[PDB]
Amino acid sequence: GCGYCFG
Amino acid sequence: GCGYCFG
Amino acid sequence: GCGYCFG
Amino acid sequence: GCGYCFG
Amino acid sequence: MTRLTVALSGDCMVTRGGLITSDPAAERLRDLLRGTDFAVTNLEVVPSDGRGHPVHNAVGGGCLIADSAVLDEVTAAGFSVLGCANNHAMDLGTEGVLGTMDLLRARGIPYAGIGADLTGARRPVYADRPGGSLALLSCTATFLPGQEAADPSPELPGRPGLNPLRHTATMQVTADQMDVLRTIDAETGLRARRAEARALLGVDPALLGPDRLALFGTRFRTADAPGFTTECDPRDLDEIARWVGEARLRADLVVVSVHSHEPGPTPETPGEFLRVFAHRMIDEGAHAVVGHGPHFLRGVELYRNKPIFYSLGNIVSQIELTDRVSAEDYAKVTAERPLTPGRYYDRLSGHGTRLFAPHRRYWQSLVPVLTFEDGTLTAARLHPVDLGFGRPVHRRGRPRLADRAEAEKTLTDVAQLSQPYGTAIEVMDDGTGELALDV
Amino acid sequence: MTRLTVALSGDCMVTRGGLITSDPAAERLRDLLRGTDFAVTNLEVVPSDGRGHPVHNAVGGGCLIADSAVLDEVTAAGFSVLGCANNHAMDLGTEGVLGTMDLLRARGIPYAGIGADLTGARRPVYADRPGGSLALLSCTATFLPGQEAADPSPELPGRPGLNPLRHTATMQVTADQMDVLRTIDAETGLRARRAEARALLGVDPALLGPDRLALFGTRFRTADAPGFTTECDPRDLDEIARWVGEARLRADLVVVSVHSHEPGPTPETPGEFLRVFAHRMIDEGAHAVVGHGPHFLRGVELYRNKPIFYSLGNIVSQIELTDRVSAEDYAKVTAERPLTPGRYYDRLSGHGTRLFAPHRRYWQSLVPVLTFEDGTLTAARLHPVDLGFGRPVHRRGRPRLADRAEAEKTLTDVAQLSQPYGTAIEVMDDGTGELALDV
Amino acid sequence: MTRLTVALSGDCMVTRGGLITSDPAAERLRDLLRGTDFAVTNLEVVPSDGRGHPVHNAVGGGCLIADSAVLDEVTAAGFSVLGCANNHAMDLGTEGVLGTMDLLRARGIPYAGIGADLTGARRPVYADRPGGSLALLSCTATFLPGQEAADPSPELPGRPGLNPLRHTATMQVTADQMDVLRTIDAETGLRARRAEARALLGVDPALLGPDRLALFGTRFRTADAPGFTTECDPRDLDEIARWVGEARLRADLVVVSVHSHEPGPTPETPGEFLRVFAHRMIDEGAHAVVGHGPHFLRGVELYRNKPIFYSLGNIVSQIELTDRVSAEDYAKVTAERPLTPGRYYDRLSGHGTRLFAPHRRYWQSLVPVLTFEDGTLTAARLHPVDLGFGRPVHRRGRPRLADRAEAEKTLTDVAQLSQPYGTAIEVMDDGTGELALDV
Ligand SMILES: [Ca+2]
Ligand SMILES: [Ca+2]
Ligand SMILES: [Ca+2]
Ligand SMILES: [Ca+2]
Repeated sequence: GCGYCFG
Repeated sequence: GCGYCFG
Repeated sequence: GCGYCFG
Repeated sequence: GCGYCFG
Repeated sequence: MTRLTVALSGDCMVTRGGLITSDPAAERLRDLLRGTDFAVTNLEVVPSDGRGHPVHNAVGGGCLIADSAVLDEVTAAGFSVLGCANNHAMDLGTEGVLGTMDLLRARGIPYAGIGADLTGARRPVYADRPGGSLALLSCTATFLPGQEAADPSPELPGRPGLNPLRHTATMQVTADQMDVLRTIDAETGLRARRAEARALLGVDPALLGPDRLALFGTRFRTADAPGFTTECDPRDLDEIARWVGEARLRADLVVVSVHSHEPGPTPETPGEFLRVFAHRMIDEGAHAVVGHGPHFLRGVELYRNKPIFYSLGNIVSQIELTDRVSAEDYAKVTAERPLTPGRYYDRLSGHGTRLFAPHRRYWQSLVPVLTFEDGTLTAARLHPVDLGFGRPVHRRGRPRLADRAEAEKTLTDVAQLSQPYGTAIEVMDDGTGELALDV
Repeated sequence: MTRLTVALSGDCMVTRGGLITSDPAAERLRDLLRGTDFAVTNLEVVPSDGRGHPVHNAVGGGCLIADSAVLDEVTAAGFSVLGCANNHAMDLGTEGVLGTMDLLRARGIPYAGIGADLTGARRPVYADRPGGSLALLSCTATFLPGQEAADPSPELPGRPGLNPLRHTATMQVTADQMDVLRTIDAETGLRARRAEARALLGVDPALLGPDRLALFGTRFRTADAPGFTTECDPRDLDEIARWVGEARLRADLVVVSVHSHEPGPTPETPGEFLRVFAHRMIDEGAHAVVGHGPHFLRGVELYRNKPIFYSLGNIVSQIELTDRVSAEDYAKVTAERPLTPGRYYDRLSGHGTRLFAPHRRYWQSLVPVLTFEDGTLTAARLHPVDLGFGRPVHRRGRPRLADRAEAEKTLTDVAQLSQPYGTAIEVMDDGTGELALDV
Repeated sequence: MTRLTVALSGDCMVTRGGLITSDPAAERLRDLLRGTDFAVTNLEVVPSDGRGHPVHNAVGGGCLIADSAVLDEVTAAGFSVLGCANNHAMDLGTEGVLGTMDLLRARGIPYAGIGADLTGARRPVYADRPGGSLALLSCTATFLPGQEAADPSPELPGRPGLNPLRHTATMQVTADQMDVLRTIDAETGLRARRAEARALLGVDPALLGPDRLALFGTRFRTADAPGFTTECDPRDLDEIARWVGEARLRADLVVVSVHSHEPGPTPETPGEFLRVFAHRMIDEGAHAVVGHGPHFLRGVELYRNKPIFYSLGNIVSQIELTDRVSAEDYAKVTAERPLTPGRYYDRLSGHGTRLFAPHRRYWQSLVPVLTFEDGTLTAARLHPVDLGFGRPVHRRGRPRLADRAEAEKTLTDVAQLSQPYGTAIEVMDDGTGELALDV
């Protein structure tokens, strides 16, 4: 769930 | 607290 | 119950 | 998450 | 298509075993209760395995606490849905009422009227059987302030307690009587002791208007003739009615059980607020209203073809047999030596010359058995119950179907108490009866 | 030599007692279930004594939580092996599913499809009886991502959850349609917002090839004609099949229960991935595949002389009678006052004008009773079940054997839904039927 | 009269001890932090003694779990108020976040952003010191759906979780682009698979209007030119702002800490919704907004004389040193033998050729030290922090005050990233700086 995110 | 209750 | 008390 | 679901 | 029977009863103040004796009239009462689809009673005792602490309930006549084994006496007798909101459910405090809920749930006993918060105490309980379902809601108009349950806030939990039906009393007084009350307030110095509250609140909390007055913790209103009125708390009335409309959607039958000691103009008449409450319950869709509290019978009313039993008295009455008397209860009896429980109750009643023992009205009961067909009342049988007036203290209070002669006397009593409501009764040869219905 | 009977059923969404009413047609359903060697159902509800926290399951239609006493309704009705993998087992989170396992094990109820880790959720459960043994495996293709159970690592424990059957959908689009999608990706600035992911990962995660595309969280593939395909997750398919081959060595009968809401080209057809899955299960040695999810019936297929029931609908449907509605569920209904559960469901369905109530397909069910002799299917009886379409909300959803006229209509429905698979049905005078077998 | 200093920092991803090395530049960072009245950081790791279960967080880069002893590293370094709302606080589920709250409260560490329910996660925490008080609110725009905390209902408890700042993205497309999307929807058969939802809901959930569209789980709107817009969830924005107005009444300083990975048109610009959010916070009375998430620095904005730090990057970065890797995390790396954690991170980054290691922007940080006098910002010092780019994996990620040459480069970066907002910086001889203020 992030669409267009690491750590 | 009963105003105007036993048991 | 206070008859005639804040905080 | 169901894409193209009740109960 | 759907045919259901409901047995109703009043206060179940059970403190001992052997609730149903070997008397055939007592065994036939159990057969009657166990033959119905639902059998409701008001659990007027704290069943306990030791959780909680006694509260000061002198107004209620002392603490009413019993071994949790009495719950097996209640169910084996035939009662299957318990109303728990009354002036004794909180006799062991919030921990006690949580202990009661634990005990009832572990025994699989449906109950209503108490909860871990206000919503849980207001909720109906749904008792499901093969033939259909009954919703029981249970509330009480008699309790110590603060014992009502509370709902949670964003920051604090709720408070375990009972489902309340609060009410206010207003004294109607003439204008000259009102002037004397204000004069007493000013001349005694009572008004001077509210000078601080005037500055903090901005106004006198005793001035509700020029013709309204709050003095001595009582409401006074100017009227052309002296009088006395009672009114339900609007929030309790709207909320209980709200839950009745909810229960009517989810059960075949909705029964509202209400505990109320409050007397009307006479001891046998219900408080006016109770009658408004009972009418509202049926207006909202309840099929019956069962009342209790006073320990004697009150009248029966048919309203929109549904019965209101303003008081079914006691179905079990073993107060004087309790083995758990608190220190504050003991202190109400002057004694030159430490007292055992039985001796304490003997001295409290003046060795039986006062309180409930001398009067026969406190030892007659009634078990209505109602028959509904698709929510329509088609029969309302009346079974007089004898609680053993005049028997030794260890025997009286256990219920049995009254014999013919005593049942007829009880049925006469119910008819007379119900006459102001236009209720009529048919009488069987055995002293049992039934309400005359319009259906 | 070995002769075993298995009753199958769909979603058991039980929230109230009295599951089997005094209706003779309902008592005969219990007699039917209790006369079989094994009776399987999909536990589509979280039985709870209070452990866990509600998850946001708006896609699933809200939380489905009930008093743990409903488990005694399930077993007393005759169900004896529970499938638990579905989109509601996790309605109270990981703590809730651990609470369910505790409740089922303490009542001695065999169950499959959930576990403290992924292996425990994938395992078959073995139900042993004097005549033989049945292995039940339970998986679900419908659930919120992350709800699948997880196996432990050398350093971290597993995660309690359900046995998953994941699947991917691919949109087939023409080359000119694909060009427009890439153009929209570039011209909206969507591609620019993946510039960081390009440097970190080394490539665009949206480029899976020049004729493949991942945009808007969806798979696109260039094709000569537009279309839509679904495919099982290869790891879930291989692993479930792996456990079926294991179960076939250790039980007389192996049944795979699969929850799947996903529709095919039409609402009544199963997803293509589900049909590939069901064929694989029988290829690996399963004796039956029982499906559920959509709340209506789907067709029946005979594959290598074993039955596939793509959907048996609901065997119990009491969603609207739940007394445990979460705050996020309440928020889906605009209200100028706090709502009780029943009023919430009335407003959610527009006072019964939408959702499942108006349509009769959601209130017909089917209980197949299969007879196996040494693993060979020798009979497949079909017992139509009526769930009370059009009855009041508190009555509908409880199962009974449909009367002749309604059973015939349901049997016609099953025959029509099964016709694309070449399934034929013999019909009895009472409206029950049985599959035509080649054996 | 009232003079308070606040140190701000970004992501504290600590997994090992010895956070402050014997390097004088690292000891001077601790001296700096311990010399302020309050020192805030974002706890970007689950401290654990073993409670909970790993969630599948592949999108977040894997699980981030560490020995609870790292909390003593955080406090001994000088951090004294923790923001906890981020995409990793829920890495051990609801039980994990309850375990974190237990660990923080037992160590006396003020924290915000997580709670046993939604209100508790939204609340500010009040840190009181002799010179005054600071209120910290903590929210995150990056998290897995369902991880947000939930408030209780009358019947069900809440759900432990994080304080959410949800947001929606809308794709602006031309009318001809919109027509192709609808055509793809119809021609692939995707629209046919919503036929069931049409009957149940009464309308197509994909039709939000004739110029609005919900397809592939994405919002599309017809516009004259293609574009991309983001907007805060109105309920989250109003509720967080509501709590800021509450905190402003009860503390000298109010700081809002917001986690946000979401990129704007370029990786270094914040999402437009984040800028609207930050402006609203100061409009409601916040004294500073500290952002983090992207692991690199973003610009600084002065709005109504209060600073917005859209991203302070990482203050501690020890992801690759974690000793607790979940089974689903291990599965992202193909291996012909079981992997140890360090080897897993080596293979995950391609032995250091991708992910964060090769790029210097991920290893520079900034610690602002703000001075307020009666709520007026009078100084905003900027202390560049070096995280050891190019050092061995076991050494990089620990913070120290950058030397002059590297501090000047970082200060140039901040100035350039802040230039679109009109922010100016004064530069000291040692490479530290401060914002140019209008006060
Ligand atoms: Ca005081
Ligand atoms: Ca009483
Ligand atoms: Ca389902
Ligand atoms: Ca993050």
